[PDB]
Amino acid sequence: KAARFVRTCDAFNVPVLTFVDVPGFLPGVDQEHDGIIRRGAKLIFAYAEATVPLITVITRKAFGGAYDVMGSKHLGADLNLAWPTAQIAVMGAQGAVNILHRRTIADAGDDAEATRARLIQEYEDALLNPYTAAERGYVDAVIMPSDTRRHIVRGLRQLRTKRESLPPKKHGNIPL
Amino acid sequence: KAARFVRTCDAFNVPVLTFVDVPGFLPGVDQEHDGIIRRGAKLIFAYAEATVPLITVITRKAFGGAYDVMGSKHLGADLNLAWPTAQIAVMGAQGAVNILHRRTIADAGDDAEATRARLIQEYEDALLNPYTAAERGYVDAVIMPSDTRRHIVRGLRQLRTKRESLPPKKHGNIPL
Amino acid sequence: GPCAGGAVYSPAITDFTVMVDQTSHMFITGPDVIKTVTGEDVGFEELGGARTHNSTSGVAHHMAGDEKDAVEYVKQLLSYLPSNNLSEPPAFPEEADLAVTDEDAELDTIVPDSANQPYDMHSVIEHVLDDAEFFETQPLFAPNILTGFGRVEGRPVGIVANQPMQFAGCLDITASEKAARFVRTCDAFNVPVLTFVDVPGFLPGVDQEHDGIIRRGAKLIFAYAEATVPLITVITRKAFGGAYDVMGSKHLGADLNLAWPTAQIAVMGAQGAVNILHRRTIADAGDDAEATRARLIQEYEDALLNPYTAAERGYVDAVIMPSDTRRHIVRGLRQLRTKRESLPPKKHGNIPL
Amino acid sequence: DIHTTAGKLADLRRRIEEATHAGSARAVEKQHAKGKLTARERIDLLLDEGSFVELDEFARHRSTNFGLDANRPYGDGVVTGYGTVDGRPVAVFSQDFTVFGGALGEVYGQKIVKVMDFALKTGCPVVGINDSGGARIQEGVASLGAYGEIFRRNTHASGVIPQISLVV
Repeated sequence: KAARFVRTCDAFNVPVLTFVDVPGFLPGVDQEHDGIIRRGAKLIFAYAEATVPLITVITRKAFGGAYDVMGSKHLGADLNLAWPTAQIAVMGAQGAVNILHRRTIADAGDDAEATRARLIQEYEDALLNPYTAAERGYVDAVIMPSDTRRHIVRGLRQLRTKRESLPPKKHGNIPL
Repeated sequence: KAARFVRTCDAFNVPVLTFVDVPGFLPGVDQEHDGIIRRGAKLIFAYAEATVPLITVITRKAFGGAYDVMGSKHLGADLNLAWPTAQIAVMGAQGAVNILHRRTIADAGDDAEATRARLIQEYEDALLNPYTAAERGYVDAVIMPSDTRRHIVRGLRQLRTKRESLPPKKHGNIPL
Repeated sequence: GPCAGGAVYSPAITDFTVMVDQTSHMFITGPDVIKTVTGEDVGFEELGGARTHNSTSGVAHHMAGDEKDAVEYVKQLLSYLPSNNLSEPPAFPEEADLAVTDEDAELDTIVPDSANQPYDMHSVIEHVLDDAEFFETQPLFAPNILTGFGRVEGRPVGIVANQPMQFAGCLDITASEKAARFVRTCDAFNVPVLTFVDVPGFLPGVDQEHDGIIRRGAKLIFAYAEATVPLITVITRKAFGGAYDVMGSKHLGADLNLAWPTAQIAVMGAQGAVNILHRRTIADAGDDAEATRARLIQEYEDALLNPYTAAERGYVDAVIMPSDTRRHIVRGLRQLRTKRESLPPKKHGNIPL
Repeated sequence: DIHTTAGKLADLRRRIEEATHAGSARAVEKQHAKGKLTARERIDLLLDEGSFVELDEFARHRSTNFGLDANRPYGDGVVTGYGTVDGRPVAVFSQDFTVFGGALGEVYGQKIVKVMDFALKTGCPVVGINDSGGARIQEGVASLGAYGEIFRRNTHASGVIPQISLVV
């Protein structure tokens, strides 16, 4: 749905504003079997191809591939803003601690879990925010939610003269 | 100094107005040894390459190569104006008579010099002006100094729609 | 023959100027005039003779002993270039034998042990070019850097290389301008450029600054950054500070950047670095002020004066055995010959003048 | 020695040996036990003999998160370069499962980006050999940035140069 829309806007020089709050992809055998791999890729392709102005605002969750998909700077977005409430990370804290601390947790079945829940709480307090992404410039700024309109307006003023184009080709080969 | 400036103006579509009163190049062993040949050529290159409007006004001296260098019509200047006080010639009268009349002057050591100074005075009265250049169209007009502003203004109005371009190339090979 | 007055500006604009020893002269102003105006007495030969313009003014590109050799030199020049910028230079394709020869091996020992003893970069160049043939241009001007033509697998290539034998390979105003124009010449005519690096930095001196090294040295970086022809760079030894950036670094757009095990890619010399990083650490304990610094210096050079940190970052695509330079250049040029790149549209750039 | 030129050449030969064997002997054994080949074995089957030129062989990661800086294997988990397939130019990257489970990291990603830029620049196909456990979690978002950069190249190169994915 979003992919076709983004391509439509881009083809007709309409700037795209995107707001992110996505925990990931809907789990389900059906999703895989029905082709989420090739059908989901359509959104990254649409964003990477677009040349119109792109402004992205992460209000909250931005985990794993989904973060990449939702008009991330890596795909070519021009301005990426994040609210203090944004959580930009590879994956949820629980999933992340189970991999990172699989050994230290396995140790002492005694007190297996509160230490588990402890690490989870520590992980989210250290990485479940937009500041690591801000350090690398993945987001251009962390803003007060109430300044979202000012940033959009001033960003659009500067971005309207944006000129970019993809390598010459008859056309691309977007996943079908 | 002038070369870089002319290229800057041209790159950014800024018309260049140039005023000429140059007797030639500063004599000096240092000038040659430091590379005046390749460093001086940078100005002719800048003028010949420029495609923005070019209006040149010779107020006085315009001798030898320097005349060619100062945005002459031969380099591509669009409008070349000259004041009655302009002196457009291959070289100064003295230098010119020494070559042209080397024999007639060598004759009769008696009265060597007043005849010399005579020829010089005659040469400058016949060629040290803008009229021979005006005959060949090298200058588009000889104007009253007070009409300089009118010519600049009206010339710029017609020239603003100027469209020209050099042969296709990745870039030129300006002397360095 | 003579080229006087404004006439000199025509050859100046052309790409290459070849003169003949003691039988050709170029000058904007004659001896006669500079004398009555400056009081300086100079003969035609000293003012603008072939030797003067080939080693002092930086205007001519070659001084032949006679006209016969001069004509031969231009024929050679023409043999390395295309008829126009629409095609690649002429080639007589011949597949090279990539097996390591006894000559290739020599390269593994060309770099002496002492960071000071110089070696002739000419040898390095010859070892990679077909029939070890290197057609040099401007041999007598800025000898600290070498420029010229050669062929790899029968295809013309341009060369730019620091020469450790003169001014320890340092860059300066003259070398920058000599190299800058040559690179731009090669690029305009689709000639690939191979650069060999051994530069400890820029020649220090008040004169260098006052004469405008800031804007004149910038010319070389602009040339490399602007180039779209294939670019392969080999760092044989020293590459410090900005000089490293200037000499066909990957940051400017070079396609393949190779470094020998003997390469030293760092921001600055070990001593100059430790003096800043350990200013306080050495300040404390005047007691034995120096073996400690000589230790900090030793440690700094053993830890950073090599190509490995640059390799970790991908600044150099590979650290190779010197004896394998020819192979990398040959196989690198094969892939790179189809390179297609362009700069943003513009009437022209605004290179420093 | 080391301070001598010969010593520096010997030092290189040592690093080359460590780089080509970035993964532990045990890791390689498991890979073979699963009926899978190594990253380098696969490239050798694909490219014409002797045509392979490796890029970023001595690359190493820059992370210090979760003690990751304790191990910085050469190549950082993916073998990249160019060569020929039936005499025609081809760019290639081969993910190494024996190194960090092949989890995609920052430098790991930059190496693939270099291979892709190279293929787009010279106009040759890109063959990607995939075998990775996923994102190198220790690197947090840096891992996602690498993915994004790759995705963009995939899209821009789409229909420009052939792109084939070998998932093994």
